[PDB]
Amino acid sequence: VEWTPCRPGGALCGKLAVPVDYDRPDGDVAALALIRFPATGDKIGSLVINPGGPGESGIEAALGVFQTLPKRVHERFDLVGFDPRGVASSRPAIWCNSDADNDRLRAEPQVDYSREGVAHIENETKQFVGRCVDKMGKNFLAHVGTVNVAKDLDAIRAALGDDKLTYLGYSYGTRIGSAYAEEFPQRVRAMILDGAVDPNADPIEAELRQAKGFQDAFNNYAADCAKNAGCPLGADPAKAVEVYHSLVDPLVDPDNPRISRPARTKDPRGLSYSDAIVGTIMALYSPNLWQHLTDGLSELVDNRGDTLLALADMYMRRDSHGRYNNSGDARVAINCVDQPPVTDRDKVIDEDRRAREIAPFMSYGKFTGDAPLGTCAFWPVPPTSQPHAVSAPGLVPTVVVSTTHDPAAPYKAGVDLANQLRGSLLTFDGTQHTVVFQGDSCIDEYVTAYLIGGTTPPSGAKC
Repeated sequence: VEWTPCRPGGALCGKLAVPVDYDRPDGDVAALALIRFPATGDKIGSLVINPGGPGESGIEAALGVFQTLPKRVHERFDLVGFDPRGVASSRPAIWCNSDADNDRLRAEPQVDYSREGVAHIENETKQFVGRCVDKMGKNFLAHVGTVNVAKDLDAIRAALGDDKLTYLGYSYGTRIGSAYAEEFPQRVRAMILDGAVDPNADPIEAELRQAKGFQDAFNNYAADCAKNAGCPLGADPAKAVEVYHSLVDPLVDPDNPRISRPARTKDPRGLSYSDAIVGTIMALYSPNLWQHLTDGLSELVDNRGDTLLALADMYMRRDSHGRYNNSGDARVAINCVDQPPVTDRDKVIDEDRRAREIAPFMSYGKFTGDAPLGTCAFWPVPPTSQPHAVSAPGLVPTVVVSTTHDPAAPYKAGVDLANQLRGSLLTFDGTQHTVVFQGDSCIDEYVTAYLIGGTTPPSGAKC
């Protein structure tokens, strides 16, 4: 990789060629984008980070992480972000939906699970898959999966001149981590895994624990808001779910679930039911966003929807010109090859029955007896990984950071990953998804000590 300056730091940029298919070593080729912020002091190596998703840009994440990086880390490490194969600035980039395709889905309330509703959703799904194949070809899609990003990560390690990898992964970046740990355990100098994915989980039970996580975060958000003057969910947090629904339900036509009655916004779209749910979910990733959820709900009281719409736009990555980045398309293409899809209708139907009970804030109306299959049930290329316990006996001690009321990656999944990896579990008491290098000096101190001196937190460490 030959480096060159960028388009906000002392940043350098470059690309790295990797083979699309590691079994056809000089067939089709992909170019991974990389960003590098040079160390200011005595350089141990490169700190490579990944923000998760999947589909989220590691380059953009390095730019954010740069501002909140502790001084000692910035001294001792080159901070490095990369865009995984198929993501953001990497070529070729996964593209399925036009900007108009995405807007058209988001205008639908998406709550009709009658047989006609399910059939409509599954038709939309088939057309999406068709568009992915038409724009990407089956070969590239076959190989965007995590098992191949781990291989790219080793090529990135070498390209950067590091003997052993120093790695921080958030969320899905955790799955990149444990996959790299299994294929290249002798190249791991150090590894922090914040907001963990347990690679051994059943797909459906993990989704239901995730639904429970968001419902618990909602409960926490509502209890907090209940102490505050003018709470749009009312002063009784046991009635918050009902009050929430009195606010979002009218966004759907009560006699015909397929008809949206969007809340008025200054934007021409207005706020559909589905965007109201998505904006709420976005807000529950962090208490930093609870003020916005409160504003957006206050707006709904007046039949207005601007803040919830901007919250959903943040989640979907739609900028102010109506253009989407590719994170949405990429997320799906990657998830669909990372494990066997659930194709059994009865399991999907029963998952829906339970989720309505576990997370009623997310659920509209009553169980109908039907539910749609996920996009992955229709994917034309097969899974290139499968659930299993992480086994990497020779691996250096690692740190798994896990937040007690993390909605997206529940506490217990971090515990289980730490067990499998036989590394240290660092606990953060809070209701947010991830926490490393995001303000908290106690967490950042443990992580700094581990990154430089190799020192792990003691058993039962809390922050």
